[PDB]
Amino acid sequence: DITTLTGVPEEHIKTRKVRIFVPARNNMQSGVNNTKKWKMEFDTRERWENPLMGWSSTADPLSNLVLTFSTKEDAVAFAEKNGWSFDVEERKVPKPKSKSYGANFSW
Amino acid sequence: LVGLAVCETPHERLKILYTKILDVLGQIPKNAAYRKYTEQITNEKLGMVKAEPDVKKLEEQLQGGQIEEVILQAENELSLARKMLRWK
Amino acid sequence: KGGRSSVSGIVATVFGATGFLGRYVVNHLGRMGSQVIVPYRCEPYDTMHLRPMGDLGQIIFMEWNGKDKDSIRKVVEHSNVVINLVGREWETKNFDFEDVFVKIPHAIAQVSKEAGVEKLIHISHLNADIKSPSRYLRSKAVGEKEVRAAFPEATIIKPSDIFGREDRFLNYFASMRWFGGVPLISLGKETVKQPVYIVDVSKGIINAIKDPDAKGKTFAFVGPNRYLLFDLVQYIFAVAYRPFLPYPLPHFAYRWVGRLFEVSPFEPWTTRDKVERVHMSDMTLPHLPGLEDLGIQATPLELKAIEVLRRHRT
Amino acid sequence: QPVSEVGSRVISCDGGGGALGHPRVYINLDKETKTGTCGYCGLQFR
Amino acid sequence: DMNEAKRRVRELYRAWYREVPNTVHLFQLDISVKQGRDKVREMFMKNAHVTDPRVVDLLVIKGKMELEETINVWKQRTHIMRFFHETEAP
Amino acid sequence: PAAHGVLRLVMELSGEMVRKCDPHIGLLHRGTEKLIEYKTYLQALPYFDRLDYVSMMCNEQAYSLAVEKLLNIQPPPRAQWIRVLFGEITRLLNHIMAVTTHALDIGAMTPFFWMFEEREKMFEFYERVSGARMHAAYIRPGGVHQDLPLGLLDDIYEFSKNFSFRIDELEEMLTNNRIWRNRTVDIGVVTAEDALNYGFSGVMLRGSGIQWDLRKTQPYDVYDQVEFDVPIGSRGDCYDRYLCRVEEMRQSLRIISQCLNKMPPGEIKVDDAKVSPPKRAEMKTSMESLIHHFKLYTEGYQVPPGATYTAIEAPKGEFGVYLVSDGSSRPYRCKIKAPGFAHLAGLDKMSKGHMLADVVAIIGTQDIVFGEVDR
Amino acid sequence: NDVVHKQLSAFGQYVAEILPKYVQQVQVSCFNELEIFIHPDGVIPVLTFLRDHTNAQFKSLADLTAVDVPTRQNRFEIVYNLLSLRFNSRIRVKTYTDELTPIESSVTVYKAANWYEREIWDMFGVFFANHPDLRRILTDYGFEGHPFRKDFPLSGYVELRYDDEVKRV
Ligand SMILES: NC(=O)C1=CN([C@@H]2O[C@H](COP(=O)(O)OP(=O)(O)OC[C@H]3O[C@@H](n4cnc5c(N)ncnc54)[C@H](OP(=O)(O)O)[C@@H]3O)[C@@H](O)[C@H]2O)C=CC1
Repeated sequence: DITTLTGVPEEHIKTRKVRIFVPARNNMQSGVNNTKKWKMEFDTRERWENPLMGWSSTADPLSNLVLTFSTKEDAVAFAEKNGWSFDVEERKVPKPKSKSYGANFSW
Repeated sequence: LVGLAVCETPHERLKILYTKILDVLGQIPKNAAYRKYTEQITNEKLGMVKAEPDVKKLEEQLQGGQIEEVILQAENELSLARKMLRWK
Repeated sequence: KGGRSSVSGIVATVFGATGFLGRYVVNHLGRMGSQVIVPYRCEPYDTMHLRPMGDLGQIIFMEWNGKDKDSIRKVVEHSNVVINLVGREWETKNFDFEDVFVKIPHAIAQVSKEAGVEKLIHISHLNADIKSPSRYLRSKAVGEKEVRAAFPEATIIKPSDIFGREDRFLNYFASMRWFGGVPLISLGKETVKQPVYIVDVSKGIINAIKDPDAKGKTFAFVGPNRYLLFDLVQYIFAVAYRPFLPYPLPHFAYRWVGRLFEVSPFEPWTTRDKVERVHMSDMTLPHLPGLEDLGIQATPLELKAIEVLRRHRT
Repeated sequence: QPVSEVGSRVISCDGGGGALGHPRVYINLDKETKTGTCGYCGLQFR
Repeated sequence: DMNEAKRRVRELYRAWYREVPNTVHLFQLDISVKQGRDKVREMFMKNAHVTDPRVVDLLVIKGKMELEETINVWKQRTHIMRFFHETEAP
Repeated sequence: PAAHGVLRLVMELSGEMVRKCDPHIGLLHRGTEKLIEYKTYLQALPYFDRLDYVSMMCNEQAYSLAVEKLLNIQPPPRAQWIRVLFGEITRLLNHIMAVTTHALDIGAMTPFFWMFEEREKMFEFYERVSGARMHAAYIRPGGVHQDLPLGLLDDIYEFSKNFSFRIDELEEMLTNNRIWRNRTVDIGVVTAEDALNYGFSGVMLRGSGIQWDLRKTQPYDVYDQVEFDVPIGSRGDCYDRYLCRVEEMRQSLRIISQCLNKMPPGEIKVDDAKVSPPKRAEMKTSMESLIHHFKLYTEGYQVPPGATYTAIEAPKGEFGVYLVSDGSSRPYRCKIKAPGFAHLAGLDKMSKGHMLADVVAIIGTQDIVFGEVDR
Repeated sequence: NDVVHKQLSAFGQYVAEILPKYVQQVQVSCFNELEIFIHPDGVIPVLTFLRDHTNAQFKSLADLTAVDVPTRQNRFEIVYNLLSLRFNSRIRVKTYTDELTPIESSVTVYKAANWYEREIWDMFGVFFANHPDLRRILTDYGFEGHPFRKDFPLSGYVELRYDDEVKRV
């Protein structure tokens, strides 16, 4: 634990959680590249609206933060070094599937 | 060079240079290749030292502008060797 | 989260915030991020330092006059709450001393009615209870009773002189040194007083909007200790380190002095009205709704006079 | 604006001029039941 | 090991504590002279459960620099009054 | 005024001698490198103007080199000639500002006004080609932005021929002005090797007489094809550095001639549309053009993952970019060497025991700019 | 050019043999930039020789960069550029470091690195041993948390503002 070393206010090592996962493919895309490699998104908090101009004014210190990884164990251990609450999720690689142009012409 | 200080008759001082070199590195076990290369060039350069009593073409021979500095380069190598075996 | 960027439902209208009030109240509104519509009578320049307190679009100065009816209809026109403050101690000519405590709160009250203003609030000194000395206690009693007669559900402030370093009070007796002595009508227990203070009073006012219960109740704001005036001034020069000369005085002559000093065209250091502000002690009644009822506890003057008066120090 | 009409078929609308208007686009006119409004220009055709 | 580092921190408390009245004097801070001391004790309670080997000495490294600054009149009234969070809404 | 608006050199002075100056930078640490990481390459470029802002072009050139190596791509030659040309006009800008304000710090007052007329005439050029008086985000990783207008080069010619009288007259007010000599001639000398240990760069080296210079040494552009004389100093006193400033001005003024005389026709952005956005006449009338336009501005170009350190002869010293493409279109880390940073580090060694005015002059010989130090 | 790639290659081999108690690998970036690795304990001895002649008269640090990466057993990854003058060429040694292990300062070896120790200390957690004076620069006073930690929001956790009731920012 390195909580004292980081200047981070207690609130945000406490009352919020990281949410490790390998990101899903954008489904509009047929691409696969961005899918791989663990990342460490935090939970969303409140974000209201600017009384003037209608801007999405926001309070939380660290909403936009996000971090890539090569391995999940490294990620969990990472947050543990930070003393972080976490929600590890499985890599969900698609099952391989059989394909056949001629099966379309059975009968 | 502004810090560089003129030193007449380098040659003597040079002989003290290469001799202090070979001596202080003389403790190197044949193991590490450092003794090999560093002696290799050292003895070559020194061979030029004896070979070249004149200075004006001498620094056309050491391939280094102002031999007057490179004597201090060798001076750096002396403390270098002073470190080489502390490093074992 | 409450904060400089935070919205809140407030749309306060604070007349005359240009003075000792209510830069503090506008501040504590501002740390909330609550919108404010402070309107200027005077000149933009003096108002300028009000600007930082807000957050871009928050603070909104508006030109107005207390005399024109619609002019006050202007700044109330979208205000959710309106909060009167206006009141010069020494009677200006063109603003006769009465209207300032009568007409203006009146138009404010009835316009507060017509605009359907969600809350109205108003200030009057604890000694506003009618007394022969001093026309301010009485005129303010008249506008007090008037707004109460016109906007009855309004809560009414009763602060017996707030304590602030800038304060027009503590600084004043601090500055009485400049003449030489300190004019006491007869020293000692001739009168005795208490001070609410600038931050405690401010926090209390906005808390009063934070209090559902603070409806028509007439809130009153009183210092923790009943300091005797003689020992008080003794503490004043005890912190200002200036030489301390009590100056005993027959009561009439001091008023001869006030009449002497009302003469100046500008803003006189003293006035006979202020002369009657001097010697009359605050009443000790606690039963009225007040500061602690808001849940705020008063900050003692004893730790806070120093910052207030250090500028007077040699 | 009046609706421009051409007896041909497909036409190209650049929004007026070359390299100062919207990207060149061809508005089809397969259906005479409707006008051919330009994607960017907003100018109808038939 | 621990304890060897705890003495360090006690030394640090001595330094801070004794220095504090000088801080209130020189900086013209109007905080109650006690309050700074108490607040010091509190800040010392803030990490009063840290238990790692090296992390605590590292904590006194980061603890030196601050008294290092207040003694050199580095930082200021604003900067040192900052700890009391006094403007915050409850 | 001598603190350049953003320095807090606290110092424990004696009766009037300094005993140790104690610089405290970071008074203008705007926090750049953190910001750069979140923005794609093309969107990061302006930060560099915002760095050594007196020398706005050379920073851009430093970056565009830093990417082109990673990107393995070479600008069409004309672009390189512009890049060197404005590299040089900027060379003159920084030297003008340096010699001048260094004079103003010691009260010369006048030469200032005589020169900023000219410097304004140079901003008329940034004005003319870039559309901004300065901070001309004009150099591109792909080469250069818009081509420069036809009416320009004669205009540069007409100025450049007459500038030399101005610099010369300056020199008549300074170099002989023995009051100025006495104030700056025995300060603040640095040992030629000791410079190297501290990693002093550019003029601060040459003042102590060491030969080194990156344009001659590791040339990066058409400097292969320009000829100019680097002016070595000797004593290492502020005075020699000053003469180096002036003489380097004249030499740049030599470079301008050659670049004007060999300025080939051809394109200026690189042909590779994958990196350089299509010209407007084209993107509006063919599909691929519009698409690469679109993606170059949306996502931006990717770079192969990698790391590098480029450095070029910025007027104050070598300017150094270390950056690491992750392969994504957002560079991962972009440490920015600031030549001034090392200098200012070396200052307190260079300035012990000197009179308090002399430390003021010696800050100026360091010709530092704090915006670059705080990065 | 092939040539430079050759010379740097062979020279990398050259140093690789001269002192291999610690050179993990001497990769040459194909665009002519050599860069050997170092065991973190080994920083001083390598750099020391790196000034010391054989050919490695690489005087003057160009910089002391501190690349961060959240993964890896030790996240922070320090880097040293170097320049040799007479043979005009640049190399780039580099190491690695725990969040908590105190690697030694390298100020004595390259001379002009005093400022950098302070930099990386206040832009990161990493500590340099035998450094005369680490302290904050490029920050406010208090401020606390190191930036550039690859995490840590750019907007930080704080803001100053002037407040009239207390008359102070
Ligand atoms: N300790 C204290 O001071 C105490 C005060 N109170 C009461 O609370 C209120 C707040 O006190 P404080 O703010 O210190 O007094 P101030 O004089 O500081 O505030 C009054 C402000 O209102 C303005 N104002 C009011 N009416 C008019 C008008 N008709 N035309 C132009 N300007 C006007 C004044 O002049 P302008 O805005 O034009 O500059 C001034 O800026 C006072 O009314 C006072 O009676 C009660 C108890 C204790």
